[PDB]
Amino acid sequence: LSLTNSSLMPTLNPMIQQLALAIAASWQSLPLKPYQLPEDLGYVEGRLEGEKLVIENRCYQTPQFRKMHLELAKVGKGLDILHCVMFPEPLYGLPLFGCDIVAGPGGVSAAIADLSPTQSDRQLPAAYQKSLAELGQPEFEQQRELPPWGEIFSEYCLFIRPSNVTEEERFVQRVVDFLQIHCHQSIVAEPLSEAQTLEHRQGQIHYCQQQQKNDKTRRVLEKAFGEAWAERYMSQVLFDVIQ
Ligand SMILES: C=CC1=C(C)C(=O)N/C1=C\C1=NC(=C\c2[nH]c(/C=C3\NC(=O)C(CC)=C3C)c(C)c2CCC(=O)O)/C(CCC(=O)O)=C1C
Repeated sequence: LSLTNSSLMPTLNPMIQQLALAIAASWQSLPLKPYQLPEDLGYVEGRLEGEKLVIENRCYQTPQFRKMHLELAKVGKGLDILHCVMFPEPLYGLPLFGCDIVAGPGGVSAAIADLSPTQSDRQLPAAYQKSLAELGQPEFEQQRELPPWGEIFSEYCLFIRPSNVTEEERFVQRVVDFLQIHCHQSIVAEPLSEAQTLEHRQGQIHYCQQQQKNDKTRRVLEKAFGEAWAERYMSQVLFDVIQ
C-alpha cells in the first residue's frame, strides 16, 4: 500500500498528497489482500496528439470491501487527479465511499467526497445517518452543483472548489471522518438476507452505470488513449458492473 515508493506522489498537488496518505493510513492495518485489476494493471501511460496521461493504480479487497481502488494520475505537467472508491461487499449492505480530486496550476478545481447509498430507498443506513449528522454542516465558500448523473450521491456529498488552505484542510479532515465512520461501521455491520443482498448489489450496479456517464473523466482518458481504451477503462477498471 505504501506511497513512499510512488513516482507520482512527490509531484502531486499537496491536498492530493494528504488525501492519498489519509486513505492509505485508513486501509493499512485492515485485513487486505490484493485485488487484481484487468490485465494485472499497475502503472500506465499514454499519449496521442497532446499531453501524456500517467496513472498509478493500487487495489485491494477485504471481506467487507469487494474492491478498494486508489488511483493517482497526472496529465502533462500540471493536471493532477486522485480517484478512490471502496466498493462494498453487498452481503454487508455498506455504502460506497468515493472521492475525486482534480487540481491544476491554479490549485484544486474540484474536490468531491461521499458515502453513497446502495439501498433502494436511496438512503444511507441509519447508523451512518446518525454519525454523519453529528459531524455538523461544513462551511465551504465555493460549492458546486452535481451533474444530473450525480443523483447517486448522498445528501452528505461534498463537491467544492476549495477557496484556500483552511478549506483544503477542512475537506481532507471531513474525508478522514467519513473513513473513520465507514471502517467502524464495517466491523459492526450485520450480514444481510439474500433479498437485501440483491437490493444492495443493484444499488452498486446503478452507481457504476451512472459514474460511467461522467464525460469529464472520459474526455481526459480519450485524449491520451482514445475512445475504445477509455470505454474499456471506465467500464472494466474504474466502475466495473458486478454481475
Ligand atoms: C465520488 C465521486 C467520483 C469518483 C469516484 C470519480 O472518479 N469521479 C467522481 C466525481 C466527479 N468528478 C468530477 C470531475 C472531473 N473528473 C475529472 C477527471 C478524472 N477523475 C478521475 O477519477 C479520473 C481517473 C483518474 C479522471 C481522468 C476531471 C478532469 C473533472 C473536471 C474537474 C473540474 O470541473 O474542475 C465531477 C464533476 C463533473 C462535472 O462537472 O460534470 C464529479 C461529480
